[PDB]
Amino acid sequence: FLKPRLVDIEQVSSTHAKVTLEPLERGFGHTLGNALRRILLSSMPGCAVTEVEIDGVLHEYSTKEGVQEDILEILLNLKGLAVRVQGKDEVILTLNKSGIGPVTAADITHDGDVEIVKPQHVICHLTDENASISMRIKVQRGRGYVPASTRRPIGRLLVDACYSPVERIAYNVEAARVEQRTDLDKLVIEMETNGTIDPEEAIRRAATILAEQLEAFV
Amino acid sequence: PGVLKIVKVYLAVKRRIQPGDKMAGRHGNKGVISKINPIEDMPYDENGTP
Repeated sequence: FLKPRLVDIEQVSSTHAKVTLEPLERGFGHTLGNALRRILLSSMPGCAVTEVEIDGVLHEYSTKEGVQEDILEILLNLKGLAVRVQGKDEVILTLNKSGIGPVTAADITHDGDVEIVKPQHVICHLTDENASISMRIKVQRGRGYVPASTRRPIGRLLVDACYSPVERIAYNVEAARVEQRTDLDKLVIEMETNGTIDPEEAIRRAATILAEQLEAFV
Repeated sequence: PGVLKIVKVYLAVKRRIQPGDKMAGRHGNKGVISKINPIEDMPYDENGTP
């Protein structure tokens, strides 16, 4: 028998990459591929915002003088923030911009662990020289899709959590060029991440989840 | 005549998609949503987009 090993992990772009498992035997290629696609797509640790606390606004369906968007638009934009933390789960950020100009993820005061991978993400647009916006974004780890309905002060606004560092996984079993033994194939897996997870770590973690779940009937 | 003051309070909910909500098209094809299938179980084309 032959046991696959990671050989080449290329990164065409910062979001999507291509992992390769070279020495896969006949049959096990597709079997490994489908399982490693489902596990990768469904269960993978990731960080996303959970609670946002603006300075002046009270509820979600309320405008704010100085911001070109409703608070609902700001919350929706905040939901799609690619934040990678290194340490504790609950970490609270702070944004403070005053002046006409599109606020971005760079304006968020970075701490020693949190590092925003996309500094150009636009949150809101200030349209006056005498306007100011301040928020307290709480970012916590998670797994899967946790709505805001299942999960107290009037100021606090709840935003649905979408912890998923993987967006699009597509594999393709190609016939390997291993000359000594024929019928061998390689498994090329392409993963479109959001910029928080590393392809090698994600692949390894999915494989280990499969391994732990395999210990039941063994 | 006879009332002193009235108070009106407005409540706002955010309904989402639930199994049973009718969702039809423009041409005339109608039908309720049956099951919210997870993304991984939905059919995916060659490029991977489900």
